[PDB]
Amino acid sequence: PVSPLKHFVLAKKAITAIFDQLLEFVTEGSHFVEATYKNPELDRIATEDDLVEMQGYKDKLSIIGEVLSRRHMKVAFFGRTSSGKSSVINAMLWDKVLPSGITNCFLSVEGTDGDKAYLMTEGSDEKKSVKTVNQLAAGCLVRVFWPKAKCALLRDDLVLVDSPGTDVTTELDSWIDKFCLDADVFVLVANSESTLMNTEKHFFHKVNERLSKPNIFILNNRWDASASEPEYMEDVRRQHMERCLHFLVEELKVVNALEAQNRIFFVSAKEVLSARKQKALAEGFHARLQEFQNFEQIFEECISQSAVKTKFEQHTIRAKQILATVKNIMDSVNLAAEDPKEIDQLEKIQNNSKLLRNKAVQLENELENFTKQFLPSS
Ligand SMILES: Nc1nc2c(ncn2[C@@H]2O[C@H](COP(=O)(O)OP(=O)(O)O)[C@@H](O)[C@H]2O)c(=O)[nH]1
Repeated sequence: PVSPLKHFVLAKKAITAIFDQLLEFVTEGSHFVEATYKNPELDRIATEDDLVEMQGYKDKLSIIGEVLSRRHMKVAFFGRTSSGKSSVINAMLWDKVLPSGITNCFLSVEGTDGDKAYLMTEGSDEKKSVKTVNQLAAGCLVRVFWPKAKCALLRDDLVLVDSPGTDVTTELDSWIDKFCLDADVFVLVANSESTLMNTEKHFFHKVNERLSKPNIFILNNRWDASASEPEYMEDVRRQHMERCLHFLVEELKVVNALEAQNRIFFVSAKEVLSARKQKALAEGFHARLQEFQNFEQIFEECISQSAVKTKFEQHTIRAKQILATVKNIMDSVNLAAEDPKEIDQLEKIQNNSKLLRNKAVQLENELENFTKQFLPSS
């Protein structure tokens, strides 16, 4: 019943809440070391470098919470010109959000809390209309926005990118790569009335090196075309599987023979879009639909968990470090303060420093709790 994308959205709210308290806490502590340092009748209870540190952490942490809020999961599709890239995309969003046929630039599909479908382009924030400007409009990206109220995936922080045929483009496999580098999952949409090409395999060889251990799915689309032929279907499947397994397991070495059974699917996007646009059959239609729904399930488990790790961990780590250093600073103020009536200013200094350090520990415990739920194995 429960979309595994929920995992990413929950992680996102935790780390955003934690960083909200971190900025609050470090602002509080920054005023304290400032007060202590600037107090004329104190010798060197808090130093100027104590203060430059805190202010630095202060300036950092605001913009950190400013980024994770915009953090989303990204899936990018590749394949030859009529393999069914946009159809797979439209099948996952239960609607014809993108049109088949052609263009030659990337198309992302985002969510809007807003209610009308629309389209933006590069360096212009004017909201052009969804599908009339579709035909018309060193890479090139146009961004489609569809109402989050019409698709769970877009509600749940997923962005889906369409790429131009890998057939028809070289200038290399490079601006493609710096459109992709954000991406948590790469889907190869292959035409199953055909055979896995080397122009498609080479692009993924590029991604394989430039990025460490990418998640890749192979969708053998158009599996209609091979329908009704139950034993012919079994033997064609075997050959596609043998070529796909080889690529993932022995060529890209990106996965082992077993988990690769969870990366290769035989699917008919057209059929799925139909039965889904339908909520107002050839042989094996339901079987096909179930395999597509298995892929979606497995894909969501994979992208949710992966994107939590590669988009939130290093901020978690960095926050632990910030908290560590600020404990050191509280520790040293408390210590310098232990070495008339000045005495009761220092003891009050000492009490507030301990207050602060125990706040640091409290926040440290939450970070550690976050890492337990969301970052195995802590
Ligand atoms: N028969 C059949 N046609 C399909 C299937 N998937 C896509 N198509 C058709 O193939 C053509 C090109 O598909 P499209 O989704 O635009 O592929 P793309 O251009 O690579 O994004 C369109 O006419 C689609 O309706 C399928 O599973 N079966």
